[PDB]
Amino acid sequence: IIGGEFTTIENQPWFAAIYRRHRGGSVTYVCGGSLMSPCWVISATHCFIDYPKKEDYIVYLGRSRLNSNTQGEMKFEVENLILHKDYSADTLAHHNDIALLKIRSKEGRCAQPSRTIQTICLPSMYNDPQFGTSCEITGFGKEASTDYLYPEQLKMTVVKLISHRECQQPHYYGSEVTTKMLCAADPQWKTDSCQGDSGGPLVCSLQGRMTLTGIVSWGRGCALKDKPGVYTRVSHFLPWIRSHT
Amino acid sequence: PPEELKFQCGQKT
Ligand SMILES: Cc1cc(I)c(O)c(C(=O)Nc2ccc(C(=N)N)c(Cl)c2)c1
Repeated sequence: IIGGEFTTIENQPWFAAIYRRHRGGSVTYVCGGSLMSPCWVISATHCFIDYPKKEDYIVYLGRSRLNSNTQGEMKFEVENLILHKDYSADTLAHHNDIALLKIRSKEGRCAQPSRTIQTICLPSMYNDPQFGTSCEITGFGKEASTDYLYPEQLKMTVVKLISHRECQQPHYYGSEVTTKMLCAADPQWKTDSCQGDSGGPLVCSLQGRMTLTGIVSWGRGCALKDKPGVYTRVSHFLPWIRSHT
Repeated sequence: PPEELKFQCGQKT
């Protein structure tokens, strides 16, 4: 996240950190995700597409730091890794960029609630906040586009949703943005999601609940003027989510 | 009653 503040998992208890094992010994961060129900985390298919080997990923809940442990964190293996079959990537956009990971611990259980682990709500079919709503994004992604490392502390920031009309202006993303995407930016193009934030949540209040309105998907640069962050529009995938969970 | 019921989506504690 470019801008924002550092936070702790208590402020985003549904955030999931996904890592990959290289049996040479290292475990590297891949993407973020969000806990939907005790056994399911949702992220982005582009995070897994290149290495769909579920056995090589580890999912952690209750984590405030990237490589050090947080007291209360829970570690899970991926029992099922569902990627969207119509996932496509083009010159910028990723279409149908949503993925589901069914998690299981070594004891064979799913997540348990704690002050650091909570689920986030799903919107109702095709229901979104209106553009102008301020939503927050969280993640361990880059703080500057030129960095090659990720922060160790979790960060969060606020962005506002903008209209498709505005995001589809030729000088923004044109028709790269579809109705199955949402665009969010900071009025001053100062804070935004960046590399490493993929898979994470765009949370907005909807009907009184903190709802998972988007999944960090793609963007040109990070915090670039007229280059919003594009998120998968969760509200438009509810049938898909329900069919697999 | 079973742990799961304690999840309240959207709540921070
Ligand atoms: C190779 C790679 C890997 C990961 I994981 C990414 O998140 C990205 C990436 O470009 N993420 C990325 C970068 C910028 C933005 C933005 N808001 N402008 C967004 Cl949504 C996502 C790239």
